[PDB]
Amino acid sequence: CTFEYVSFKNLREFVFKNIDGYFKIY
Amino acid sequence: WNRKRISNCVADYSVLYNSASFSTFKCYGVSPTKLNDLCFTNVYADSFV
Repeated sequence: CTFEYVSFKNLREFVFKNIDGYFKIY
Repeated sequence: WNRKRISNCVADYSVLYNSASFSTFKCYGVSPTKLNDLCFTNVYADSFV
């Protein structure tokens, strides 16, 4: 595989973007 | 023949570039001194007897 980075009261907001092939998580 | 891939590091090639105690070591395709001052997408290894 290319890479393996294995590392209602609660609310979670996520932003997913893949620009220039770079994947960004907020 | 075995194929190995290396990824996700900083390639300090100077460890094997400064052995100088190896029988026949030839680097074809890159300047080894500037290899530590250049960048690559992947690092593979193939070995045969």
